[PDB]
Amino acid sequence: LELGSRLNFIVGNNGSGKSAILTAITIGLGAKASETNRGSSLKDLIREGCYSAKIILHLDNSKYGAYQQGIFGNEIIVERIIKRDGPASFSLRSENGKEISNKKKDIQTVVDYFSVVSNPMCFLSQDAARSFLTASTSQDKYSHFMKGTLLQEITENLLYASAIHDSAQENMALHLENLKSLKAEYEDAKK
Amino acid sequence: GTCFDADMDFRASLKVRKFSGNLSFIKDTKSLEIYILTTNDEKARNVDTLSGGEKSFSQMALLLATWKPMRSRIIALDQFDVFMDQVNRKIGTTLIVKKLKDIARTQTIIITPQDIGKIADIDSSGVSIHRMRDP
Amino acid sequence: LINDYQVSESVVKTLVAQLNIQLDNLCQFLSQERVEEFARLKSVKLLVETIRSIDASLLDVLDELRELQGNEQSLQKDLDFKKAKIVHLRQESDKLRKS
Amino acid sequence: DVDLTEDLAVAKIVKENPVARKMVRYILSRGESQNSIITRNKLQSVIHEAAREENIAKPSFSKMFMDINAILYNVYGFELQGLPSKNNMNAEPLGHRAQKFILLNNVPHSKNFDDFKILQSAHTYEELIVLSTDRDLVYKGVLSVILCIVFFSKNNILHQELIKFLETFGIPSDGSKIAILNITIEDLIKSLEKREYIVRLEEKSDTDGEVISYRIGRRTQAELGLESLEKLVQEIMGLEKEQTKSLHDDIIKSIGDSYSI
Amino acid sequence: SSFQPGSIIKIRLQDFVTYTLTEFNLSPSLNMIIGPNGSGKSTFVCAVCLGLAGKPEYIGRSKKVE
Amino acid sequence: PVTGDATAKYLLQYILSARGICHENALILALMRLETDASTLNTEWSIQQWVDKLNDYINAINVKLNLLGYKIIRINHGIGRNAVTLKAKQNFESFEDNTAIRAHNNDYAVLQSIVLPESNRFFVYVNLASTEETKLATRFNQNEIEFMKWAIEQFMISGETIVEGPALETSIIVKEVNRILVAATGDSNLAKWRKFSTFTVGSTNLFQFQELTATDIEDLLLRLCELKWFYRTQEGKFGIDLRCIAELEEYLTSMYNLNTCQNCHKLAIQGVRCGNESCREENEETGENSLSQIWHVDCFKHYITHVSKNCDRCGSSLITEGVYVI
Amino acid sequence: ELRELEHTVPQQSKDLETIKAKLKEDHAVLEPKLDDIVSKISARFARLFNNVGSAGAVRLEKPKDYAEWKIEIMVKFRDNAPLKKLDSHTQSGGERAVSTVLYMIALQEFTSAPFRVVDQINQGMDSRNERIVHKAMVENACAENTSQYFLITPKLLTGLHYHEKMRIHCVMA
Amino acid sequence: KDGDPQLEFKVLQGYRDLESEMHKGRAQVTRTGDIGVAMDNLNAVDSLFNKVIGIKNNGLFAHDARAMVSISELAQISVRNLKFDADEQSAADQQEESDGDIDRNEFSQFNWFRIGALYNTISKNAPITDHLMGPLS
Ligand SMILES: [Zn+2]
Repeated sequence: LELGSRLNFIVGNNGSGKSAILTAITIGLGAKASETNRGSSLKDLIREGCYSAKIILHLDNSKYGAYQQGIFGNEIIVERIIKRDGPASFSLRSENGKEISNKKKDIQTVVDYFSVVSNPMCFLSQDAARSFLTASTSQDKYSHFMKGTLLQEITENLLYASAIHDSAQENMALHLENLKSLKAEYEDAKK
Repeated sequence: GTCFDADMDFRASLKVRKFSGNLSFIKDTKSLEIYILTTNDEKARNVDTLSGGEKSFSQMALLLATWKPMRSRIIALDQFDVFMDQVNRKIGTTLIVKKLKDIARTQTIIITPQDIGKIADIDSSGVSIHRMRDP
Repeated sequence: LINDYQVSESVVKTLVAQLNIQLDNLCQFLSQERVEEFARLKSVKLLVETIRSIDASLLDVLDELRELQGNEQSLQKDLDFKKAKIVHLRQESDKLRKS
Repeated sequence: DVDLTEDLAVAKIVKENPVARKMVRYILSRGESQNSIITRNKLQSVIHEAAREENIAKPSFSKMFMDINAILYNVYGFELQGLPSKNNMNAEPLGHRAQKFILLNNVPHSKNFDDFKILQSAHTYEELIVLSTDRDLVYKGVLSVILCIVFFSKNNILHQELIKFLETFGIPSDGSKIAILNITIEDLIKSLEKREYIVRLEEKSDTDGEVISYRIGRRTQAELGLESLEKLVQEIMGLEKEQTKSLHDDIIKSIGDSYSI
Repeated sequence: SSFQPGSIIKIRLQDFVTYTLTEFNLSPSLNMIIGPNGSGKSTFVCAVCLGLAGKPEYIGRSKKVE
Repeated sequence: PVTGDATAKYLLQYILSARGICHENALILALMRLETDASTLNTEWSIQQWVDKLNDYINAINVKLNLLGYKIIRINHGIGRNAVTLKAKQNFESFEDNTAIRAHNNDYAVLQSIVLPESNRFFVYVNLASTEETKLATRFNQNEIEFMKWAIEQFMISGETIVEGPALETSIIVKEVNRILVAATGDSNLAKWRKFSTFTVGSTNLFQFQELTATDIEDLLLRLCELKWFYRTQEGKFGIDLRCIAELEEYLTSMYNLNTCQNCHKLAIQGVRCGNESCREENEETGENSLSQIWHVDCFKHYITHVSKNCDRCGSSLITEGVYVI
Repeated sequence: ELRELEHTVPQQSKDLETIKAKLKEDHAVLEPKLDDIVSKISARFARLFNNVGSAGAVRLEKPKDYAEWKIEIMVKFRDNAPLKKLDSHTQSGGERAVSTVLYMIALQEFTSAPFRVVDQINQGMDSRNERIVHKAMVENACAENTSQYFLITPKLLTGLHYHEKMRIHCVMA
Repeated sequence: KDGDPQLEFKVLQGYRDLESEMHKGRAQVTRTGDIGVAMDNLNAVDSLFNKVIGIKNNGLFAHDARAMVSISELAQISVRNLKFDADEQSAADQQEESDGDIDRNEFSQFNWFRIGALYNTISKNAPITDHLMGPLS
């Protein structure tokens, strides 16, 4: 695939798996079984009948916002060999192919340097896109938007912490009753 | 600020295409009514009063409006052409070539069946189309 | 026109209902897109609406069942609060008697 | 030669009784598929059926039961025990006088062997999954957990308290089919009831309706060896001989009147 | 009835989309109707639905009956 | 002895956790396990000596077993000592790796140090009787039996019909066939026949029985698999378990005129028969469809190592006139 | 306050028991009705599944409250792996479409609906599943009390085992 | 402190390591019941959030709340363990936990492995077996 500074406007006709191309690009960031459309075995992630699912991503840092240009090379070669068995091999090369890293955690570091899938608004599946654009009425539009704004998840963790604070209050009550009993014995032993 | 800027960007995109309105974001009912006053319409009626292609474009504009204030420098989109219109696809490509051309920060993984990236006006600076070898 | 007698659509809707026919209901009439929606419909809701396509008396029965469940939860929390209140009041009244 | 001669005479009595063989056949079939206790009535019933088919007059029931017990000891080192009646629980080996009957495994440990079994099953589970043996193993495991619960509950814990403790260990009280077992815990409970592992107590308090607690059922109780229980707990926490008698008495406390001792 | 309930008979369409006139002598037994569109088979379904108190939006090809 | 008696007890107990069927070598490991529990171990014995006393105990056992209408037989697994021991040392590797956490004793070191001599033998305590309590297995209802018997019949049919085509090298059976062929002849590129047969197919027809819901079906299958009555191929096919075999071995032998091995004269449902149809032709003196002569895999190996490479029923070029048997 | 509580408690308990009795009667009504519903629906649809020569079941789920109850599908063809649930996650759409076909067949089996119409749903389906749909129509002709059947297809395939009660059509457009 | 990607991601990283260390103190408390872990994790997360003050990415708030919930449970459990020097409730988890070797709240593999093994090793019920000859008819 040919890309660069310009975005990933994949012009993929029928038979190329345009949605499948999107899923492969997403799996370039470590999708799971329910977000890969390939199941337990990774053979179909590779070409059907192939083994070496090569994700090669030369990432040049000769522009604004360079990540370790003198360390990770001006270019960065993300090499994800997704295979039929075992964990997929990784190699984060420099411009000259010098493998600076061999894991996607440094990819995570680079992305956090760039913010460049977790948010539904970030990445939308075929089912998710269909629900957003056709199966979304005002209530469903609201749910889709709040999830994309994470506002749904925001309030989720909000009231989750609220619930654990209620738990904390219950602990306050019980442990304070225990403290009252202990201090009552304390004062009685004083007198 | 997100709701405000989302309504503003929705109105701006509709004006670029032609339109204006408000978002009834009823938290209690968890319902986002979208009452948009359009030239194609009469009053600030809901987007459900618009055409299917018009409703799809309105949803796309609202989604980009949602993207606008979010701290996301990466977005994706696929499998939308099946339940949309080619006019909407072309207008979206124009919106990308007029907005994402200067958005050198957000990585947009947008997937289209046709080679509309180079057929239509979506290539520009910042982030835009790049060659995908058709099968 | 029923037997070539001009009427509105309501009488024909009554006829369709009385003919055991539903050109709207997916259980009797749906499209491929409606088929896939069916393939994504809420199992709870989809089953319920199929039942409605068979029986809705039991549907309202279930609805009242859930409503009574909610009433039960409300009244149950009320009973718990009443029990705790009774016990606390008994203890406090003992204290008042002592005073 | 004690075993040889004894088994020889056993074989002789067999010449007087193939009935015992068929009996244990049914015994072990019923158990293996069911893990079951059997009633005195059922015993004598099948006995009379056999006596008719054998066309031989019925000998002593006590005779028969003792004979087969000895059989399956010399062949199996086990004891057939009958149970005292449930009426004796809420209001010399009786044998022929006892009512409910099962088989008991009469050997001590062979420590290294049980641990090596632990090891084999460790290979098993680690390979297993992100079953009927293992299915029942989980079934019994939850059982044992609950047993411990009741023991810290001094042979008395209500329904809902138990329910909470189940949630305490991540058990879905939602009513879903049990993971791996595809059933409801309620059905498990009804099993322990029929498998006499538990006691369900329902009392009509006029304020709160029927309140239900539970106690240890005599299947477990006869099952539950004291030292077995104790060293079991030691192995739960990987304990040395130091806290032996101290936790022994702590367990005595946890028991109380748990057993009709 | 002698036939199964709701047995359809020949349906006459007139001045419909392109069909100035046509009549289909239908079948009470079975209908393995195979063939793509081009004259409005989906439009034929819309005609059948709308002519029997059915909203055309069940499929959504054309809405206004007139 | 009482020591030996209780030994044999514990053996059978394992057998119950073995649910009635136990490996030769696994039994050996249990022996060493027991001798560590008994602390009576005398290091000076070759594995053979342990085997000796094992079998002495075995005989005492089966003496009483025969008293009981139940009995343990020792057989050799048809996939053969080598393939058996390959899969078993794949787990003896998982075993010694797991025991290194427990290898705090020289006994455990000796255990991991004793590389298991290759052996495919198992011992099985099996019914010898058919009477009321017998049918009173109480395992489950009647349909489950009848249908399972039907599936067994299906597998019998599958075994009888020879399928021609390339050998499934995915089957390790073929791999070891070729390995033996190379070991004996040294012909690294010897031509393989395309004639083969097996029973394992029919899982598709498990789902072709229509008298019960699919759920119950699957679940019963899971029982069996746990109960190791049938077995799952990684291709999804199912055969019937070796011990389960010995049971039905004798019954089916009666029911279907089942020819045994030629050297050990035991029925084997896997091995090598003659691909010459004249060897599988009916022996016209009997009028019975005479399935082609087939040895146990070890029996075939010994025969070819010592007797011939030609059939005896037909004499054919067993190098080319063979059939793989799965 | 205690007087108020003790006055309300008998009334509240009475209402709770009225509830409980109503719930019990509702169970005793629906649960057997739903039992027949699901049982015979699944029987018909799965017998058709086997007529296809394919693995597929539809299970009813009844958690503690009726609001939690539902219906699911669990199918299998790939013998290499055991059966699992059939949903809209990863399976082929044609399998789900055929499942819906059997769904409407069982609906005819149960509902008063005396005839069948299939409106070109087979769009995008492969050869195998469309042949399966055709054979489903055949079995519709193979059932008793021959009603009116309609199925709209764009094309037709070979190897169509036919019978007498059926009537093959051809939509021209 | 309003929008530095480095600050946000380092907060993420410190919090993830904090999660790992809190899982360690999870087992520590399960065996013992220490409150210092809870309080110190509270202080750590609060300090990091103080650094996040002015930074406004949702995920940080979500994960911080996760930390909050975990720490609150830590403190409550430690207090319960502090009040007196139950034990089975401690033990069964420990039994479950010690049957939790894993690499280092659903139901684990060797959880049930150990439990069933224990019962077998100890059951006074003798094991049982079955067969098919006779059901084979
Ligand atoms: Zn021959």
